[PDB]
Amino acid sequence: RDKVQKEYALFYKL
Amino acid sequence: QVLTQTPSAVSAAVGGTVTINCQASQSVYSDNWLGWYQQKPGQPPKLLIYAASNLASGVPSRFQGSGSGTQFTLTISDLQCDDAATYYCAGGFSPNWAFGGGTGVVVDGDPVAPTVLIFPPAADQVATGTVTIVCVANKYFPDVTVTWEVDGTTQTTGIENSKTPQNSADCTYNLSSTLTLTSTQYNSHKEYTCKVTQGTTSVVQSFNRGDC
Amino acid sequence: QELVESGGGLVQPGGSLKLSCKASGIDFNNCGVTWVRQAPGQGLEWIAYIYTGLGVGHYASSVEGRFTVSSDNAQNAVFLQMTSLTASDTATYFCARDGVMSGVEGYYFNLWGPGTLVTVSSGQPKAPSVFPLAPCCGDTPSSTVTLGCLVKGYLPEPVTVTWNSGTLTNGVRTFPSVRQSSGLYSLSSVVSVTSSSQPVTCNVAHPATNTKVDKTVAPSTC
Repeated sequence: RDKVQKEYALFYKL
Repeated sequence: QVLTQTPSAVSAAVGGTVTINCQASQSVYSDNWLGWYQQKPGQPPKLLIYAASNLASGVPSRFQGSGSGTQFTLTISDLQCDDAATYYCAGGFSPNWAFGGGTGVVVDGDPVAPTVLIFPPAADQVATGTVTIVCVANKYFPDVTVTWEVDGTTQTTGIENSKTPQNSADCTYNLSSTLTLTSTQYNSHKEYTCKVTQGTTSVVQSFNRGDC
Repeated sequence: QELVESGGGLVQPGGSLKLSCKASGIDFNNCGVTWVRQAPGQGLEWIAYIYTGLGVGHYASSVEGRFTVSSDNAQNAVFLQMTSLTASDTATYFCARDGVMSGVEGYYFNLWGPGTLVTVSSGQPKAPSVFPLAPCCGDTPSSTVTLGCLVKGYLPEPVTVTWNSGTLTNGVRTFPSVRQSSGLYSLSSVVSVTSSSQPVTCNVAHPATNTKVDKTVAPSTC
C-alpha cells in the first residue's frame, strides 16, 4: 500500500 | 455528521453562474474526502468534483470546487441546459460518508411556446365507469398553466399534472394534464377543452364527444 | 463496466429482503462497494459500505443492526440483507464501486447501478389498466402523429413502458408517475412517429404483480 492506499485503508480502517 | 447545503434550489439563466454552499457539521477526514455529485431524474448520481477541488475525469471546466475543513463551495460557470439537475456534496469522515440535502438547479433558456395535444378517452374507458382525459404540452419553457373546460365550464377538481425534466439541449419542459371524472358526467357533456396559458398567450385543443 | 441491483419490490412492515449488486464487465476484487438509497423525491443517503478485500463492512446509524452487507464473490456480486424494515426504508437503493479510477479519484463512487426500488407498506399489489392514447378520429393529421398509452391504478410503482419491444425510442416522452388520492399511481407515455405501415405498440410491465401488457395504439379513436 502506497500513499494513496494507506489513507484509503486508514479511512475505512482496514 | 451533517453537511448543510445552501441554497436548496436556484434558478439561473443560460451562461450565468450558480453558487452552492456546503457546510459540514464537523471537519472532514481531509480535503481528499469531499466531492460533488450531479444527479438527474431517473438516473444514478455522477461524480463531478473530487478532492474538494479536483475536476473529475470527463467533467467540463465550467465546474469548480473550493473549500476545506468544513466549508465548501461549488461554482457552475457558463450555465448550460445540460447542467439542469440536483447537486450533492458528499464528505468522508473516516468510516462513513455524508450527503448534503441537495440543491436543485433550474436553467432558464430561450422561451418556447408549447404545442398542445388532447387525447379523448379510449373506447373501453367508459365501460369501467371512469374516464381519464389526457392533455400534453410539448416542448416549451416558461412554466405554463393548464385549465380544463367542459362545455365552457372551468373544472376545479379531478385534475393532476406531471412535468418532465428539462431537455438537456434547450431547457424545454414537457407536461401532461389528466382530467378524470365519472362516466355519467363524461356523457352529460360534449365539448372538452384543454387550454395551456404561457403568461397571457393561450393554446387551445378540443374534441367533441360525438366524434371520437 | 456495468452494475445491476436486483431484489427490490413490495414488502410488509417488519419483513426482510435481500438485495444484490452484480457486476458485468469488472470484478469486486480489492475494492469498496457502497450502498446509497434515495426515498422518492428525497435526497441521497449513505447507508452501508463493504470492502471486498477482507470483508470490512460499515453501516450508517439509520440501518444500525438491522441491515447486513455481504460480499459472496461467487459470481462477483455484493448483497444487502435488510431485517426489520419500516416505511422509512422505502427508497431506490443504488450500489457504487470505488477504485475504478486512478489516484485519489478512486476514493469516490466511480461506477453506479441503475438502482432497485423497495416499497415498504401493507398495500395490496394491483396491476395497471393500459388504455390507448390517440387523437380524436376527427382531427387534422399529417406526415407524423403522436400516440401514447395511459397506465393508471397500479400499486408498487416500478412500471417500465416501452414502444415496439424497445425498438422505437426516438421521441418517447414518459411522464413521471403521480400518486392519486386512492394511493394508486398512474402515468402516461406518448411517442411521435411518422405515419406508415408499422406496428406501434406500448409494452407495459409491472414486476410487482408480474404482468406484461401490449396495447396496439390505433392512429385514431375510430
